[PDB]
Amino acid sequence: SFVNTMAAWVNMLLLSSTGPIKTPVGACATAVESLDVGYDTIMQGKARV
Amino acid sequence: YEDRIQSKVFLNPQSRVTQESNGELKFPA
Amino acid sequence: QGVLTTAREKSGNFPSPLLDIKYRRRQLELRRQQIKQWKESEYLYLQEEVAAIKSQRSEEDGPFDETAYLRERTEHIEREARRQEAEAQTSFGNEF
Amino acid sequence: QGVLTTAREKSGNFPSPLLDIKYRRRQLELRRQQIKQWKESEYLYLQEEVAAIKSQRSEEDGPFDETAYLRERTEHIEREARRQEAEAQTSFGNEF
Repeated sequence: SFVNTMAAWVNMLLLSSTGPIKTPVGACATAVESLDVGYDTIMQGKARV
Repeated sequence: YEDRIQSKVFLNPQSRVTQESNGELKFPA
Repeated sequence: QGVLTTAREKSGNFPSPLLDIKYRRRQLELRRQQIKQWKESEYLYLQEEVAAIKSQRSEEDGPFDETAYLRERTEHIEREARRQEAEAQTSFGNEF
Repeated sequence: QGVLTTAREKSGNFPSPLLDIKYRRRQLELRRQQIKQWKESEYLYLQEEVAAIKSQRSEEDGPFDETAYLRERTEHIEREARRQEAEAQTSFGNEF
């Protein structure tokens, strides 16, 4: 029931990684906020892909 | 990575996966 | 043990110079000097470009407020200098 | 209308120089030159500091692999230079 369990399963089946994970809840506009979050995270050396 | 290596791989910021003999990407020992 | 990788590091035989605050000290005020000299080199360049567009200005072109144009331009060299400071301050104290 | 503030700007009478790609061009390869000269100035400094710790080394102290120590040190000046490049490239093309 957690928003980030989806995210987790992605990491437990495909890309096994010690990468950052920041999962957002921006209601209707979530998908974009996610782009932001991902964007910023990448522009801070936190991750490249 | 095989389990025994994990701590090392996690800490060597340059450890990277090499192609292997079956075609599988592994961290090398 | 994901969180273990916040201690990921492969140091050679010798520690990075950057861990030494003095090394960063040098390099910092190195760029601080390197910066103060640009600050003037740019002031010069604006002086030239000032009368350099006085000579090209036709009489149907708007009268250039030398006070206006040279104000915004100096203030800018100021900001831009200050900016450049904090930014070298960034790459040597914060995010090195 | 929150999203309206991604268009907030108070420009004076004259546009910021930075909106002109050429201005950034200048300043960029300005620091690129300013950078290449540091790159050497630092090579010099390492040469000195090399034999400068040969003269202070006691015989009970570990033998300093000049090849080792000078390798890591040159490679570093390289990285650090490269870094400094992208970083001025950052403040003039990306995040200005």
